Amino acid sequence: PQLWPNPNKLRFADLYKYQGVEMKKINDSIKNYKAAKFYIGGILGGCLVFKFFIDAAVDKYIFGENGNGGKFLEMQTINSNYDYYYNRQFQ
Amino acid sequence: TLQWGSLAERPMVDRVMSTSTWPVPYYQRLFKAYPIREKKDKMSLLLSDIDIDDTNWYQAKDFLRGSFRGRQIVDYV
Amino acid sequence: SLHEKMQTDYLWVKDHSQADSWAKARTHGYNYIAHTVPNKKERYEMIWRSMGKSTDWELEKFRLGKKFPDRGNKRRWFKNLFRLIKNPMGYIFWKTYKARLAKPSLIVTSMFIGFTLGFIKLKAQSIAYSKKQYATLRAGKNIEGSGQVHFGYHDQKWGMPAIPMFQLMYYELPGNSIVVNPCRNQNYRLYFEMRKKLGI
Amino acid sequence: FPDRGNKRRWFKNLFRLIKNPMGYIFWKTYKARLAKPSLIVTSMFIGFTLGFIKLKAQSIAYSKKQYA
Amino acid sequence: FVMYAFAAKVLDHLGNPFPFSGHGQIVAAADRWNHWDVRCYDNVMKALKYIRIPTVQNNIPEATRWYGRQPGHLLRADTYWIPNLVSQRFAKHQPAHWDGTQNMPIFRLADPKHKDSYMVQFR
Amino acid sequence: NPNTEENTIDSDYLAASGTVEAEKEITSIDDYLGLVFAIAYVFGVFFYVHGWTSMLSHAVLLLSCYSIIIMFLFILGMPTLLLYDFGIFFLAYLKGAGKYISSVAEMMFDYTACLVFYIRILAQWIRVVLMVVTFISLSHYVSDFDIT
Amino acid sequence: MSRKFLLTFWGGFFVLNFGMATVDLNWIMKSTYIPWIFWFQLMYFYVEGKNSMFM
Amino acid sequence: MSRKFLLTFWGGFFVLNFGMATVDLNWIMKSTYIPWIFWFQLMYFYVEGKNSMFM
Amino acid sequence: MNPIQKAWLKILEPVSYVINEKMAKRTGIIGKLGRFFAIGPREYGVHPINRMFIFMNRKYMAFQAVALHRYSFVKSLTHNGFHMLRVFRHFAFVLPATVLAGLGLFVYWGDDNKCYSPDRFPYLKKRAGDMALPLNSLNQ
Amino acid sequence: ATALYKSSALAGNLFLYAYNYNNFTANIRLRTMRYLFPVVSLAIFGNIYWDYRSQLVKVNLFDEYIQARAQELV
Amino acid sequence: ILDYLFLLDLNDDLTRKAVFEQVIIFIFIYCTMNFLAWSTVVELIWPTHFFNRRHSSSQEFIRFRTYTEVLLKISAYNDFFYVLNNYYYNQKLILK
Amino acid sequence: NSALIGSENQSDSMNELNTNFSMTYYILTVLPGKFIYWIYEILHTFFVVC
Amino acid sequence: GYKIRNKSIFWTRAGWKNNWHPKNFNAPRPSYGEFTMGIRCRNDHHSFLRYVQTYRNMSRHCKQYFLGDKQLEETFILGLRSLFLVPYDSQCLTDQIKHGGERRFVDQLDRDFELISYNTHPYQLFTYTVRNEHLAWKNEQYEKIQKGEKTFEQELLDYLDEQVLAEKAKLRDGQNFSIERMTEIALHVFRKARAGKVRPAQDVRGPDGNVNDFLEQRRPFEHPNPTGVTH
Ligand SMILES: CCCCCCCCCCCCCCCCCC(=O)OC[C@H](COP(=O)([O-])OCC(O)COP(=O)([O-])OC[C@@H](COC(=O)CCCCCCCCCCCCCCCCC)OC(=O)CCCCCCCCCCCCCCCCC)OC(=O)CCCCCCCCCCCCCCCCC
Ligand SMILES: CCCCCCCCCCCCCCCCCC(=O)OC[C@H](COP(=O)([O-])OCC(O)COP(=O)([O-])OC[C@@H](COC(=O)CCCCCCCCCCCCCCCCC)OC(=O)CCCCCCCCCCCCCCCCC)OC(=O)CCCCCCCCCCCCCCCCC
Ligand SMILES: CCCCCCCCCCCCCCCCCC(=O)OC[C@H](COP(=O)([O-])OCC(O)COP(=O)([O-])OC[C@@H](COC(=O)CCCCCCCCCCCCCCCCC)OC(=O)CCCCCCCCCCCCCCCCC)OC(=O)CCCCCCCCCCCCCCCCC
Ligand SMILES: CCCCCCCCCCCCCCCCCC(=O)OC[C@H](COP(=O)([O-])OCC(O)COP(=O)([O-])OC[C@@H](COC(=O)CCCCCCCCCCCCCCCCC)OC(=O)CCCCCCCCCCCCCCCCC)OC(=O)CCCCCCCCCCCCCCCCC
Ligand SMILES: CCCCCCCCCCCCCCCCCC(=O)OC[C@H](COP(=O)([O-])OCC(O)COP(=O)([O-])OC[C@@H](COC(=O)CCCCCCCCCCCCCCCCC)OC(=O)CCCCCCCCCCCCCCCCC)OC(=O)CCCCCCCCCCCCCCCCC
Ligand SMILES: COC1=C(OC)C(=O)C(C/C=C(\C)CC/C=C(\C)CC/C=C(\C)CC/C=C(\C)CC/C=C(\C)CC/C=C(/C)CC/C=C(\C)CCC=C(C)C)=C(C)C1=O
Repeated sequence: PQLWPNPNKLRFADLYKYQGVEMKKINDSIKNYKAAKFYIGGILGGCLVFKFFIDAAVDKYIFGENGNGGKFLEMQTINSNYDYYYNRQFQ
Repeated sequence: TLQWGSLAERPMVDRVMSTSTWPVPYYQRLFKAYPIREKKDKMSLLLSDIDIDDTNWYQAKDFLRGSFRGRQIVDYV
Repeated sequence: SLHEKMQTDYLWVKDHSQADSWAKARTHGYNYIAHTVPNKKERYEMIWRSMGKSTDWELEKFRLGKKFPDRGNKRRWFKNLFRLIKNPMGYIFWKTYKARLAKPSLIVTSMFIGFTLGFIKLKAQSIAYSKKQYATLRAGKNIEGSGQVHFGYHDQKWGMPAIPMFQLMYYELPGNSIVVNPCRNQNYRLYFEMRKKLGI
Repeated sequence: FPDRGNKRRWFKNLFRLIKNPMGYIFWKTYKARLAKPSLIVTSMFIGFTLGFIKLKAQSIAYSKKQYA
Repeated sequence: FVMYAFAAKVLDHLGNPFPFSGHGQIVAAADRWNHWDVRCYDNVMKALKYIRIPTVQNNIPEATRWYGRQPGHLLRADTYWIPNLVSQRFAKHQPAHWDGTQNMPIFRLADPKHKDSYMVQFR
Repeated sequence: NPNTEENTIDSDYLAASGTVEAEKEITSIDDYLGLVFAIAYVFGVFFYVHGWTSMLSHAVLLLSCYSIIIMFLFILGMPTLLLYDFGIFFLAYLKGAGKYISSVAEMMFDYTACLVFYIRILAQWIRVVLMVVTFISLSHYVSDFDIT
Repeated sequence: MSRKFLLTFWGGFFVLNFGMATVDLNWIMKSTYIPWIFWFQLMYFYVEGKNSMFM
Repeated sequence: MSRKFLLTFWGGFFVLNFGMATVDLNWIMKSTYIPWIFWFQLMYFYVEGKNSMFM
Repeated sequence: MNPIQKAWLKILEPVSYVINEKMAKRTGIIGKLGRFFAIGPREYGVHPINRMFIFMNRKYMAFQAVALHRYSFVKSLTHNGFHMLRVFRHFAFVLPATVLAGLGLFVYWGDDNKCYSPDRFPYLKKRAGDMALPLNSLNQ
Repeated sequence: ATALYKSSALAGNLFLYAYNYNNFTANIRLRTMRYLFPVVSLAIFGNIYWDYRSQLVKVNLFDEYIQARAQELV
Repeated sequence: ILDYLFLLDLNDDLTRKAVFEQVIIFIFIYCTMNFLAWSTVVELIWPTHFFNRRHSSSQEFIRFRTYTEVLLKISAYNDFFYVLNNYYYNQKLILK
Repeated sequence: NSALIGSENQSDSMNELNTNFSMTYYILTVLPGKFIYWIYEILHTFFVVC
Repeated sequence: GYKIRNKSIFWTRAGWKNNWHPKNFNAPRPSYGEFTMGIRCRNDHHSFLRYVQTYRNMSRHCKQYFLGDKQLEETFILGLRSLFLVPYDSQCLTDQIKHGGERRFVDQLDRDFELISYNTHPYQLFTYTVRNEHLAWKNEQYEKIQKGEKTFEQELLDYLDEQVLAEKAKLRDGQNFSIERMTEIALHVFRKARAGKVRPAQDVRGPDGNVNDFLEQRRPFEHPNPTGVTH
């Protein structure tokens, strides 16, 4: 009733252990952070496994089958034959 | 009226004081402050104009069973 | 309640000055007067009444006594600036509540937003053109005057009219679409051939 | 139905302003002019307004210099 | 007051407090790796290094103007023009076989007079 | 306060007036309510509803250009799924009972019934062309109006 | 109302700030003429004209 | 109050008119900065500051 | 009050004793200065940015629940569960796909995050001191 | 800087899920997010690491060529 | 290892279509637009519910108790309500 | 230009390296001092002219 | 107080207060066998048994989390019936609904059970919260009774029984101690008791017109700077 904390008439130790409604919200958020350890950990674990498949795919994309170059060297366009020779004459 | 004054002094015409104190703060309160979402010991106001129903006799037994004479009334009824 | 005092102080500020603790310096209301309100004359009458009650209706005492300004209004512009910086959306929201009770139509609201953003878009183009003139300056061309509204014998370009007709025919140049030719990637063929020559 | 009494109200006020602008301006600003600011403020209004018009005239003249 | 002092420490580097107004100012050390990934571009060197002196015939050097007209490459992909947003859905991406050059115009060109870029506003 | 703030008043009654039309029995309001939002940025250009999207891209009418295609594809599929719902009898739902014993003859009459089924839809897009052509004609006259 | 003179200063300070900063302001005003005429003449009836005309 | 939309149009029309007419509006803004600072910092007390400062 | 404020207290515990006990009440100016820089519960110490996130997180999440909670397009094909005539069943998975695409709103923000920026023209301007260059600078 | 931002933005999504774990996990109206959030995250991670890995490979191919070709010219 | 992972590439997407970088812009806008529309629809059912549940009752009809009104009456009564019931019972049913 | 919003005066010290040899924390040390002297110039003026 | 003045408030194109069959253009029409080749309809005669099985599931699946609380099972049953008796007692002619009210309500209740099967229905969470708040207060009374202490509720019952004797000991001219008098005696005790408690301000305005919030601190200014924590 009258022992309720007052921000003016407050002790240092009491403010350090206040634990008001603000902290009560945070403790509820922390309960979710902890419960998500396996869900988040499973994602990172898959990123670590997916990492090794990407390494081999990059080399497959850059070097190709026999180290002579893969699809990284391929470039395609939607220009017609007239559009290409128009751009050359434009140059 | 539709001619109340300049735009800067528009928030002046809103205050209506219940006392003879001068000067008067101009600000007119819009809402009631509700900083803490506290569970009100107050009972819900939905229980306002509900006609008699089954919940009336079920609660009567619960309150009657709290007395010796009420336990007799309920069992016999 | 329990956490009411600790919380209420956490949400809002109080006025720390004790300007009104001093009695004689208290203002009667003649410092900041409302001039246009319909109760203008009723306010002046209460000021006159307060000046008379303070002197037992012998206003010669007030003439000889010292007149003070309203010390309570000191540093008020700064205090509003600090609240605007602390929470500008909350300061704007509550300062515009009474004005936002009257909500114009969807058409008017869309015009405010459209014209306001269209004005900012042209300002952004004007900044980019100022950088073009600086590069032109550094490249060896001195510039008399400024802007692109050529007074002389030159072609102007005013800016895309912000109407659907021109917004369907024209669109601004996206710099991210100007690219290095992919033929650059064909120089990597040298690397694959060297790796095989060196036995890698 | 609309308020057909407000029809052509903009045109009518425009013609009254042309007929007697000083009378139209005087009465439309009477209640506002009841609260008169200080001599300093009134002077600042006039000074800044006339100074802005004076610079506008010089910019018009500089345009004739650029045309020449 | 504390945040006013902290902002003073930052503004010694940031300069202008308003956004979209200017840039910060940081003096950095000079090393061989300054602009190391753009040494291949020539226009970047001229803009950074050379402050050219304007002449009586007040014009940009003809050589600089001529190089500037050699059109750059602009992507065909365009969802901002509704005709291309529809047409490019039925377009067939065919392989562009390298002919041994570094200037193959397999896309459109960044020139106002190009037949596939005339809708773009160059200002 | 939903009774003093005109912003929530306009939006609340507007939405109630939109959802109450489910009694018109078009289809699930939970399905086609999203298409209404897209169709609003097609015809809302007349009222500048696309204004808040001017900084979101280099094309102010981007969302309106996509919505018109969305509006066309999903309206083009509404008749197709309706026939899938009728089943193999779908031709009887349109034309009814045949008249001749020749299946080849009815085959031609049934094709016309299926084309008409779609022409009732595709033919209504010519109305949209009239709205645009008339909208362009006005922008051309105003943009070229005299100013000196 | 208590700081009209002060707010008037800072109001014009930023106007001059924007004007002193915006060197191509004439190019912006001219670029805004067409949409200003187009949108106001198109939306007039649905905002104001309806209150004295057809519907 | 019955023509806020219409008067808003004509107001911005004459603003654009003056802005489209005034090609060196930037020169006018910069030439107004000094008198804006001088007269407001000099007359602040006699207009506004007197109500909260000194007298 | 939050843990970061409590951490400041243990570090500023002796400083609070000097300001609040000695300076805040000694006399004259040393009092006004100590009572102005007092240490305790923060007046108006709320963080609007934290709250702004909490509000927009909650409002955007209520939209995810609506957009993601739709009747299946696959189940409506058999005409045996809850759906005989659904002429707009092919719109069932548009909003869900639109919400899942929102997870890349910030991952792919701006042009630099959608491609290899050094192969784009705006990168040259940033390395040239945010300076305008001819459009063909990437080729020369 | 690009790879670090996209990594911090992906981490922001994991915080949004953690901060809202009870809703995504127990409310069936958010099941589609619970089911497909990790699929989208892996594809995002793949794009980040793919780009970083490809960039790293090209840098090494470039460094080893200028050194080999420089000796041949000497 | 398969070629399907090539879709993760954005460094060289300009070699195939250069379309992804532009389409997601619309998708981000489409989500934002729906977020404003749907959030308004689903949220703005509370004014109707708040009003009808407090003003739609009439004396010429019976107002029937809902689930919530049942739990609140039986399992959420305060002390004064408990006192008032027993206060009436002891005085009239027992002490007359 | 460090006090202007969206300045277009790119030639007025905007694209140049502009350092000084004054006290740092400019807005906390130097800029107030210029305003302090300003208040002195005007207070000494008012008291004199009045 | 205030009554709706518009006499046509409950008028619809279908009739007065019609919320069962709103008027729409595509109205129901009959079907004739001799002329009907095929039909696609979802209506059936399975709603009656689905209404029965739905009640049994919602009841049995919610009782999983009542922990054998018999008083809660009976209270929940009364609330569950109130949800199923809506079509039987509503003003709406549920038998004349457009396309079958029976199928409509059943499908609506099924969506509720889906949430109940996952223990995510708001009525479930509302029930757990309401019950825990009740048992905490009943345990506080039990702990005070086992200690021989008197509960706050008994102090009033005893304080009210004596106040009645004092009133009827002087009410000798008349002898009809109405329920109205008994009531205003208790309220006078509740207001006095409630005011004694340190409760948060519920009414907007106190005895004066001013609001009773922490924000209603106007001039004059008399509060100094805030003080720090004490060591
Ligand atoms: C005898 C005339 C002396 C004139 C001196 C020269 C000018 C003033 C210099 C000092 C500056 C302060 C001024 C304060 C008085 C204000 C007077 C005033 O403004 O008139 C208000 C007055 C009506 O307004 P009011 O609100 O009712 O007045 C009450 C006050 O507002 C408030 O009411 P109050 O009752 O509360 O105050 C009473 C009044 C009583 O005043 C007196 O009794 C006068 C005392 C004797 C004279 C002392 C000054 C002598 C100066 C000579 C030495 C100058 C050296 C300069 C260099 C060399 C010069 C050769 O003021 C005081 O009490 C003074 C106390 C000072 C407190 C000091 C505390 C410590 C502060 C430390 C920091 C100071 C920083 C200040 C910043 C710089 C100041 C601008 O107008 C008239 O009186 C009309 C008749 C004219 C009066 C005679 C002329 C006096 C000068 C006024 C200007 C006349 C202009 C005429 C044209 C009018 C427009 C077209
Ligand atoms: C089975 C039936 C069908 C089912 C329908 C279901 C409908 C569901 C409704 C759900 C409602 C959603 C609830 C949330 C709404 C909150 C957002 C809002 O805008 O409220 C404004 C809210 C309510 O506005 P209001 O003042 O009460 O006025 C409402 C009515 O106008 C009433 O006032 P009035 O009577 O004075 O208006 C007269 C009207 C008079 O209009 C007419 O008489 C004829 C109009 C013909 C228009 C001609 C179009 C020509 C197009 C030419 C196109 C050429 C270029 C095309 C280029 C394409 C590419 C080639 O003229 C107007 O002013 C119309 C208002 C503008 C509407 C724009 C959209 C029009 C298309 C409608 C699509 C739906 C069609 C349904 C079919 C109905 C068939 C009967 O007011 C506010 O300012 C507060 C919010 C402001 C936020 C602004 C931000 C806007 C953008 C974001 C909004 C949120 C996301 C997008 C939502 C979609 C918005 C378009
Ligand atoms: C086969 C070949 C065919 C060739 C010919 C083709 C021609 C087709 C003809 C068919 C088109 C007409 C259809 C009949 C319409 C019937 C509708 C009706 O019942 O009346 C509605 C309309 C309703 O007005 P109201 O109800 O009496 O009251 C109006 C309100 O109170 C509002 O008044 P307020 O006081 O409240 O102020 C607001 C007012 C005024 O607000 C303003 O401030 C606008 C002022 C505009 C004029 C000034 C512009 C500024 C530049 C000049 C400066 C002047 C002032 C300077 C002052 C001095 C400066 C120091 O706003 C208005 O604009 C009112 C206009 C009337 C409403 C119509 C909807 C307009 C929306 C679009 C607005 C943008 C267009 C503006 C057009 C001009 C309108 C006057 O009455 C009419 O105006 C009828 C006009 C029809 C006249 C037909 C005469 C014969 C035509 C044929 C002659 C030969 C032509 C040859 C042409 C050759 C090729 C070029
Ligand atoms: C025997 C004893 C002496 C008897 C003298 C006889 C007096 C006869 C009075 C005759 C009255 C004439 C009635 C007809 C005029 C009424 C209309 C009017 O405009 O009055 C203002 C009238 C009343 O304004 P208010 O708001 O009631 O304020 C009244 C007072 O200002 C009060 O305002 P406050 O209460 O707020 O007091 C604050 C005060 C505070 O002032 C102070 O505290 C001290 C002032 C120190 C001044 C220091 C000057 C430093 C100069 C440095 C410059 C250096 C550069 C030099 C260049 C040299 C180049 C090498 O500051 C001011 O008020 C500024 C007022 C401006 C006054 C300008 C004249 C100053 C000197 C006049 C000397 C006259 C001899 C008096 C000798 C008394 C000696 C004890 O304003 C209006 O509302 C009417 C419309 C005005 C429209 C604006 C345009 C008007 C201009 C045309 C007017 C007509 C033609 C010219 C007439 C003369 C005008 C100055
Ligand atoms: C570039 C191409 C552009 C074209 C785009 C078109 C795309 C269309 C997409 C639409 C969706 C298509 C997917 C179909 C799903 C089918 C699923 C399914 O199988 O369920 C069965 C389902 C039937 O089930 P039900 O109707 O619910 O109930 C059946 C009764 O219970 C049954 O009662 P019942 O037992 O009494 O009936 C007896 C029997 C009677 O059957 C007969 O009539 C008998 C026929 C004669 C058989 C030969 C007899 C030979 C006798 C030999 C005798 C030998 C004697 C030997 C003696 C022995 C000597 C020892 O009836 C049946 O059982 C058969 C009914 C099912 C037939 C399904 C036919 C589907 C053909 C589709 C082929 C193409 C699919 C391509 C998909 C591509 C996707 C990428 O099939 C359907 O419902 C068909 C509906 C499809 C309508 C789609 C219409 C869409 C518009 C298409 C054209 C639009 C043109 C305008 C274009 C405008 C631009 C947009
Ligand atoms: C998953 O489903 C989804 C939601 O959940 C329902 C959503 O809410 C939402 C909505 C999302 C939002 C409302 C969030 C929007 C956030 C936006 C727009 C950006 C927010 C930006 C800020 C708050 C400014 C941050 C500024 C910075 C980080 C710059 C300075 C650096 C700072 C402050 C950190 C220092 C950097 C580091 C790497 C060190 C990190 C330090 C720590 C981790 C210490 C932590 C300490 C403690 C005590 C926890 C979406 C879109 C969604 O998809």
